[PDB]
Amino acid sequence: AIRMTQSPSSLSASVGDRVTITCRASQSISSYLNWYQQKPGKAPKVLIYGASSLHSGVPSRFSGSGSGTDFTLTISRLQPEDFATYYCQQSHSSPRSFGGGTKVEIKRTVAAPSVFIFPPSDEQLKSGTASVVCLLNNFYPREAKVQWKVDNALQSGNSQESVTEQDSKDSTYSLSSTLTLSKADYEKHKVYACEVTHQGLSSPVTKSFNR
Amino acid sequence: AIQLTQSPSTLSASVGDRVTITCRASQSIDNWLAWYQQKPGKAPKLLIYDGSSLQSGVPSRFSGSGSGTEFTLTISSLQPDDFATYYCQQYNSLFLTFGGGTKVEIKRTVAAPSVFIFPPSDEQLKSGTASVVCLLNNFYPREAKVQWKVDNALQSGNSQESVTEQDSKDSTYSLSSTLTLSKADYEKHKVYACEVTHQGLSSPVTKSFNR
Amino acid sequence: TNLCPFGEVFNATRFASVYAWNRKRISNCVADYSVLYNSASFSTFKCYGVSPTKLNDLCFTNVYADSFVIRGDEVRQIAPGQTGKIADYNYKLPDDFTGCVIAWNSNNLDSKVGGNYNYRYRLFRKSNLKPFERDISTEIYQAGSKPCNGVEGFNCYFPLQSYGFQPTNGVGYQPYRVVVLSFEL
Amino acid sequence: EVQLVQSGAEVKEPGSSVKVSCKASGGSFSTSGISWVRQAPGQGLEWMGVIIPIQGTGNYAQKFQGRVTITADESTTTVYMELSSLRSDDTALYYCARDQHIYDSSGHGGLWFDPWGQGTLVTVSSASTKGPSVFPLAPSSTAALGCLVKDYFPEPVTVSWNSGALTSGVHTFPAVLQSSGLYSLSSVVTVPSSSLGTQTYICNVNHKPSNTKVDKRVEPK
Amino acid sequence: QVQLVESGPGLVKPSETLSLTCTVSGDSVTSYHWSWIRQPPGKGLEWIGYIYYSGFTTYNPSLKSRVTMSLDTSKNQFSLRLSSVTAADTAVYYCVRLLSGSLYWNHWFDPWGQGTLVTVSSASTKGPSVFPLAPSSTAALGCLVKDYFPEPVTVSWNSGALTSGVHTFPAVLQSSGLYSLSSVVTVPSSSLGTQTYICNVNHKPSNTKVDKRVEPK
Amino acid sequence: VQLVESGGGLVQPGGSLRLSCAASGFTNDFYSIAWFRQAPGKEREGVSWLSVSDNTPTYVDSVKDRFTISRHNANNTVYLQMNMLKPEDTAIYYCAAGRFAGRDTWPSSYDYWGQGTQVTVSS
Ligand SMILES: *[C@@H]1O[C@H](CO[C@@H]2O[C@@H](C)[C@@H](O)[C@@H](O)[C@@H]2O)[C@@H](O[C@@H]2O[C@H](CO)[C@@H](O[C@@H]3O[C@H](CO)[C@@H](O)[C@H](O)[C@@H]3O)[C@H](O)[C@H]2NC(C)=O)[C@H](O)[C@H]1NC(C)=O
Repeated sequence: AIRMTQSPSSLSASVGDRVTITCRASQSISSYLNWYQQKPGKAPKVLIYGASSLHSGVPSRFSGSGSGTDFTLTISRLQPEDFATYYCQQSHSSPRSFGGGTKVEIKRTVAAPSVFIFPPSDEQLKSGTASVVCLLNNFYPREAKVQWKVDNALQSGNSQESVTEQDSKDSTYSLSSTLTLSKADYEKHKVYACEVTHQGLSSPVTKSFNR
Repeated sequence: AIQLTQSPSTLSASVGDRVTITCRASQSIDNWLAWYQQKPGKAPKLLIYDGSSLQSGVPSRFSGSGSGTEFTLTISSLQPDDFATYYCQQYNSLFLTFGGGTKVEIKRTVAAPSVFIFPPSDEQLKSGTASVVCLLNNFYPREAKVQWKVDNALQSGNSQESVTEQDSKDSTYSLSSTLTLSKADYEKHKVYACEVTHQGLSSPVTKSFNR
Repeated sequence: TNLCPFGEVFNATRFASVYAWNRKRISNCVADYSVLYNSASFSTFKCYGVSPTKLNDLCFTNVYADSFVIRGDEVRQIAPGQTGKIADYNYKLPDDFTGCVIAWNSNNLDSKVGGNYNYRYRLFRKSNLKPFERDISTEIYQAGSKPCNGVEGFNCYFPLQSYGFQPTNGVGYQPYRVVVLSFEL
Repeated sequence: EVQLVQSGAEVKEPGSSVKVSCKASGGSFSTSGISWVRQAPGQGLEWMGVIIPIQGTGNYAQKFQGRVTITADESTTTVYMELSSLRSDDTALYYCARDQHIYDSSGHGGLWFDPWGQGTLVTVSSASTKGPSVFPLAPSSTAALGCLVKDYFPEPVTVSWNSGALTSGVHTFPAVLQSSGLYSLSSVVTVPSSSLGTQTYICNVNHKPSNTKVDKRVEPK
Repeated sequence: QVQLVESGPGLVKPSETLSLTCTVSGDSVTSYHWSWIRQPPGKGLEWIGYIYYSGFTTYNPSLKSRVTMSLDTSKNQFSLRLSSVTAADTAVYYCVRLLSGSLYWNHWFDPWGQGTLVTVSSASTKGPSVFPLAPSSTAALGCLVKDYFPEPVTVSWNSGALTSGVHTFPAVLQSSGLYSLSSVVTVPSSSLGTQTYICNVNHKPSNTKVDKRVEPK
Repeated sequence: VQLVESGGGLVQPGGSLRLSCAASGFTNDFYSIAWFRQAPGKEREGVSWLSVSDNTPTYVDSVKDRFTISRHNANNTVYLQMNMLKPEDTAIYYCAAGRFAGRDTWPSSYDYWGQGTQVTVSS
């Protein structure tokens, strides 16, 4: 019944910088804290156990400290292979509760997205379904807002978003939004628009087409 | 240090018969004894350990019974898969020793061999060597005696024998004996004879030729 | 008449771990203990209460042979009035002991190249063992105040610890097979 | 150190049960706890339960009690977790990990999971294998084009462009779980718009579970 | 289930080291005791030695000064090394698991490996000379395969069209270190002047293929 | 319980020596006497054992015929007669005791230790 709270959930840092992650417990857990590192598609790996010990093979740049209810994982010099998700776990008693996990991402300059839209193909229309795709490419930071409008009417509950990870070349994100409508509903409307809001964009950008 | 002698060395019995193999030790070995089944050209297979325990997967017709210095292996209903060689191993010392080995065989009616002889070819005589071949075909049982005579003089130490297994069709044996002499020795003699003795033969059979 | 099955005890292939030491009652048989004492395989042979050579003379109701494996350094603990992990939490001999303690090195049998983890010893217990008491429970040991809900954690330790036996260990860390004859009359 | 190997992926239906194996390479079996940790997609880790094989039974968190059973096969050095009464919220990777618990003399030092299994992706759904319908995201008024891979199951779908000759500017978004229970993803690539009428762009859609391979030539309408 | 596979050179010059390695699949090499059993061709089984999982070995007294066994836990395999081999050390070497009985010296062997063959000779590859065993006064005829190394030699008649009555004896080891065998077949004597009998001798190690037409002299 | 050890010295190889160990504070004969020699850089290693209650000597293989141990009941003193000494025998000799009838190669099994004596075998 002991919970762990991490902070922040997602920080941006460049190579060689200093990274500080805090993990706080609801009640005292002595020194039974661990830190795990997980990279995408792989199992988590231990970094700190006992709140202050380094696992064998861990680079010395990682350092942990604290006891009781306040703990801290510190990375002295960030490395290109140190961008991952870090979880703090308390081993004090069941359930060994993992923290929310903090994702360390490659800090970089602000970049604006490029916007694209795609009308559904005639082949799909023959099947009786219409899907409208809105594309956001190469933007940073990750926080972005997408709004769908059909005949200038705002849509809700009929669209989904999907975002890629940081690009290996320029550390940007790409996002795609899909609007799904039946052919009858699709033929009952003419104008479909997608609105994009991002920090790197001075004004919202809209792409639209006519059926 | 501990010798194991199996008796009889060779045993012939037809399918469905009761087969008894005796392993005898020079010193008391308690119940510490194992039996292995060796089919020709394959690895031995454990059958019985600790005197009477039966290995998992072994058919129940195999039975072990004995203690002290005498042991027996009994096959209740001999089957085609039970024609092989059986070794007894003792493990009552730090020097594990096997037995001589008992070979069991498909018993059948007595059959007489056919005898053939071959003079050396002219091609080989050009090379300076002469080989004389004596052939024994399709006889049973295996026990047979072959003697070589050159100019009616008994030969010793200049001939070799080779015997095939029981034939898959008539369960008989085939044997070949080869006499090797140099061309100078070959041309110093005229008559070469091969004598065959077998149980199925009433009288020894001799084949000969002249150079 | 019947010969005491001492071969099955001293020469057995497998010896129990010390925490679950195996006791084999022996009775209704005649054995020669003098040849046991004069054997050369027994590095340690202590008899308390009764001299080794007088064993074959006196008659006893029952004889128990407790066998187990411990480290070399822990052999001194198998004796009356001793203290340590083994003499407290695994195997305890009574103060008025009447019997013999036999031990010999078994490094060749009980070691593994990568470490032999089949031999374990109890590491914690809520109280010291009474003499000749076996405890095979694997309940999590609570060393603090909070209840351990069957889960290892802070102040919650698993009582059983396994010897790491390797052929390269020093003499004090090599396995020793111990047989403790206890004569009861 | 010790090596842990798990079973393969599973696909199940609500109300069924799934058994996941975890074979330990060996080294301290029967006295080392084998903990089971699950991770929902895009969520945090979560500890399910632990077993110490010599205990025989298994202890679980106060969230999986009554529907998780952990057992150990000492002979095979394998640990089995059986999660019964599966639901939609049990779609996750299930790791098996080994406990260490170094404690000095007062409480200093704790447990950690040093070796982990590769993970056993367990998916709960209500749909069988289905071929993907590939529709062209034809470029129209750099140029962006792609192929919408819609209504397939289960994951994954691999997309390449011009038989792998085109890799730069290619983005394959993660699959999303539609309300119908089928997965859907898009893959797009940015190419110079000046060469649309001369270059051929064909997306190589490969859905191995349904053995569907569609080479759709993406051309302007 | 434990499975054992032998590996090592099949040809060893005299007064050299016979190095064999048994690869264990299905379990760790340190979970069981292992042993080596050899069998000279056409003779009884013989025990070489066994090694416990602690690395402590017991050796056959007759071979105690030439036998060395060890464990390679990294590759999950154990090895045997026999030095100063002679013509009496050619045999089939089996690597087996050593089951343990009631007392600590009680051992029996199961499961066995397939078994490798090791030959101690002093001659390189040599092609066989094919001499016809021409039919002369059922009819028996054949071809003599003499002075070849190493085994085996495969013989077929009329490109395999003749299989009935064919007897290919196991090869014999001559004092010169070369092998020799004879292959014979019984055919009706009435058709010697009309049927063609050609022995297809194939010695793959020397790449020797001889088609010798067996005809009466 | 007090042990007094004496008789050591310097001797040439192949010589003989006699060590004396007297046990005072023993109420009865139910005890054992052992001898341990500590080579420089080596732990103590037992070489001889005598169960007083049985008068049953025991020796390690290395000195099986070169050493002889006996007890004289008049003075309650145990004598270790060392013969055919070798340079391998140069070590400090201790005599121990224990309230048990038997032998043990672990020095920690013995509770009472006399002060050691030095024996050097060299030419
Ligand atoms: C535990 O086992 C040992 C060893 O057993 C011996 O070696 C094994 C490899 C097998 O071959 C066993 O069959 C074999 O007995 C036993 O120690 C042995 O005891 C016997 C007597 O029972 C000793 O034989 C003596 O040999 C001397 C000559 O050296 C004769 O004068 C004697 O009359 C007698 O025959 C044997 O030497 C001894 N082995 C060793 C290495 O000391 C041991 O007895 C057994 N445990 C128990 C409780 O019986």
